[PDB]
Amino acid sequence: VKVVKNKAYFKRFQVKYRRRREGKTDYHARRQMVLQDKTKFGSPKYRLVVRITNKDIIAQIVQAKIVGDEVVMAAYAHELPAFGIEHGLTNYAAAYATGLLLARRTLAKLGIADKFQGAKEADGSYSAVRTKKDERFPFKAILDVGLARTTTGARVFGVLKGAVDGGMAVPHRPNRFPGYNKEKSSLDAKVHRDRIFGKHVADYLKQVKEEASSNVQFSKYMAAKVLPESIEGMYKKAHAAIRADPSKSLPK
Amino acid sequence: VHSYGYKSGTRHLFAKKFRKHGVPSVSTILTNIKVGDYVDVVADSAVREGMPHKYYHGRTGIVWNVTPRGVGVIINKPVRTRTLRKRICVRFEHVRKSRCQEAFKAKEHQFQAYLAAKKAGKALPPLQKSSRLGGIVRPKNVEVLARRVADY
Amino acid sequence: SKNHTNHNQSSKNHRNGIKGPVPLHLHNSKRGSWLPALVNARRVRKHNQKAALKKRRERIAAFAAK
Amino acid sequence: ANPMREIVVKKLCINICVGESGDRLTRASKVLEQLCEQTPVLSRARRNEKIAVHCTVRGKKAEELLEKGLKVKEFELKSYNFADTGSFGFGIDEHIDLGIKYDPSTGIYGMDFYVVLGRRGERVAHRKRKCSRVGHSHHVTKEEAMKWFEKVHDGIIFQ
RNA sequence: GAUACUUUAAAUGUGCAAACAAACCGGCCUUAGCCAAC
RNA sequence: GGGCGGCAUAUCUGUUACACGACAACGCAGGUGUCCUAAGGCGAGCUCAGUGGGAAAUCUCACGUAGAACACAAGCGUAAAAGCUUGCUUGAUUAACGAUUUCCAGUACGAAUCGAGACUGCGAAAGCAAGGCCAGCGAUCCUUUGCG
RNA sequence: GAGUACGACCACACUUGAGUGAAAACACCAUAUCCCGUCCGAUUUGUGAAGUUAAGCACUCAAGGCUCAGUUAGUACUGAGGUCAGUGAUGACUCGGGAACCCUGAGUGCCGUACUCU
Ligand SMILES: [Mg+2]
Ligand SMILES: [Mg+2]
Repeated sequence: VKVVKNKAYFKRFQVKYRRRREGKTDYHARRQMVLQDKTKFGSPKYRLVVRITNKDIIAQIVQAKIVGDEVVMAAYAHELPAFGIEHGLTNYAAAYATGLLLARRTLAKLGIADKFQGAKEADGSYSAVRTKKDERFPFKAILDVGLARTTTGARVFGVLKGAVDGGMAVPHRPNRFPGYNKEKSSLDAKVHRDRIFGKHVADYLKQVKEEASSNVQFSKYMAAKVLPESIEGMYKKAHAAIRADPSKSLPK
Repeated sequence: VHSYGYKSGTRHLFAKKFRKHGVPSVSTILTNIKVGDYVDVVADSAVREGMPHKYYHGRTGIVWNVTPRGVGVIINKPVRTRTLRKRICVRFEHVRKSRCQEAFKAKEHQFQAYLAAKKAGKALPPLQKSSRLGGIVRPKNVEVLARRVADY
Repeated sequence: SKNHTNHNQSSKNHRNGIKGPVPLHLHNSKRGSWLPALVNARRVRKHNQKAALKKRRERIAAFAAK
Repeated sequence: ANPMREIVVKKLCINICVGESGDRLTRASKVLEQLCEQTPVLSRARRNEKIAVHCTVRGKKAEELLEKGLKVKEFELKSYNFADTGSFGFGIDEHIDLGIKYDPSTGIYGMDFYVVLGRRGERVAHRKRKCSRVGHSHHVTKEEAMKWFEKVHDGIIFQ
């Protein structure tokens, strides 16, 4: 049995890109995302990058440059305690809140905060975004999800809806939202609203308490004595808190 | 005589360098090309859309037209007793910005800086001297240059 | 019967010289260019012609005054 | 040592290489379903004809079926059965012998059992994002598979 | 390889430029062009 | 020499060919007049050829820079793909006489490149697609069909 | 002095074998009523936070590779010249240009935007 990785194997070997070897970036998709019309002589174009870790969610607005990407503005789901959310980070409701927080900070920085108020009312409805590609036009960015799989109900789309309701232009169809039915080809705003406000979390929490009454899941809720029938209200209050103080961050 | 196609005899011309395969990069994508710029036309063998004919593979010209994904370039070509100006259309993967005028632009910039300093009254740098003048040479080592028995 | 050679051809081509290319600023037509930019440039040129006519009239009036 | 190195049964695989496309293969497909409670999957040769049936059971069901097969095997196999990279297997010749009530519509089949063993943390080589290779200290040696064979469903290597 | 195909790589070549319809520095006019906007 | 034979008579790849381009011989080694409603278009998932250790061709683990595949000759090119499996589709339609390359007299034909408009396909989106990259084809007059 | 997210150049960054890892983070890890997907909650999708640096990762340390110099060497080859020498193959000379493998010496990533910890 001759060895494979012999002397002649290394001389003819070409290494892949650094981030391809680390398995972080899909360069084929990145090229199509950063590409722009050459007749638009380098006018600004923006990505909404969403990355979900094990214990946090990350969302930033990025413009690409030769020297390296620059971040216009970033928001993290881990600072939502400063607005009134705890014990329930990295879920669909926190995704919605993260998106809305990012949009509010971005419009506030770019100075168009009063215009494009977004949707002060919360609903899992669909409304096609207004774009020149089709009155002052709304600030626009395209969604970047990375290597994540784009299945119906995934949290990347909840993050997206957060910004859309915050008042951003992100082109999209409502085909990957939780309430969508593929065979009938329609969306259920009631179901989407339920997932936005976190009814399923409350149902699971009630079930686990009722079952564990006899003789590790949801341990922090059970320990801190969080009660059902308040989760929707807590999220609804957090939304107003953000729209009042978009920058109130974690202390010190 | 027997076979003369569009890509005939391009075995070594349209090939990638050793251990340098792959596809264009974001630096190529993010490059801005305007009408009136000098560019080099170099065929990228991994794209295969909008590739120029092999005659234009090493030439330099002027951009006359920009489209959403293409560039139009003017390139001189001698035919019999005259030089024609041919207009070729390519994808943006197959061009590069030319550095054929760097020295001239640098000369103009240095002239402007010199004019600014002369008007300001600042002291000018000391001008370089010639290397072909005479002088006294103080040697450190002297040797004997010779052809010896051991040499052969 | 079918001979081919290039023997005297360069000598023939250099008697009246290889002529240089036409300068870039002559024969600089835009036909076949990307359409939207062309359409905008035409409107700008029409406005410029109107301005040139007005400027000539003003110059003539000023000279008549003095 | 560290609790993270506890050897666990990753999965169990059941195979029937019938090699025939007729009704016997389909009856084997029925008995596999009635045995494992999960739908089996067919396998075609490299052609265009199905010639094998197999599964992949994971969990307490896998542990239970492994114990059941080891009962027939009398907890004794051969050392060469163990393989480098940590795994082993065997076969059963009379399917009803595994407590399956005989049905005349089918007959008897020569089932094959295979097992996979490893620690926890091997996800880093089947992940989609940042897929990498496990270190060698974390791997499982053939001697270690043999040693785990004892004191957990103890049996005789009978080398 | 077989038992000349090739990483490396000349000499001789070959394309472009080297301030007077060109290019450099600051106002201003116009566009039913790009950009969230200018 | 001519006859016999053959096609070097349209046409592609590697060589001949001499590091831009061009360059001949009944020079050398090979191809073409077809085939495909998918073997065309797009999105997603996956990794191939092969080697080693196991289990009464198939099942399993590790390695595997492409050593396989891409209708057919050859050369280039390609690895979260341009290969394989799969879902939906008909951009293989129409396209105001736009411009261009190859041959080249800077004529045509065949093939190809960059576009503007309509109507669409696939996709969450940016995008991609007016056949299968590059060989696979044809004047006047006459016949015949569509259109106003 | 570190970490994470997005990155430009794409081996001085790769392959193999070991040791160390403050706090933060990243990650293994627990689970399957709901959205969603499989023969299989393996992969993927949702909801979590008991445990762990064992692995991934980062740093450091020894070999194949890779990168930059030196030698090989004014050698091989080559533009120009002769009523040059030789039967010829070829060779030297005159005015110019000038390598490669092998061998050997050194090192083993670097530069941006945003937010965090000691
Ligand atoms: Mg179109
Ligand atoms: Mg007729």
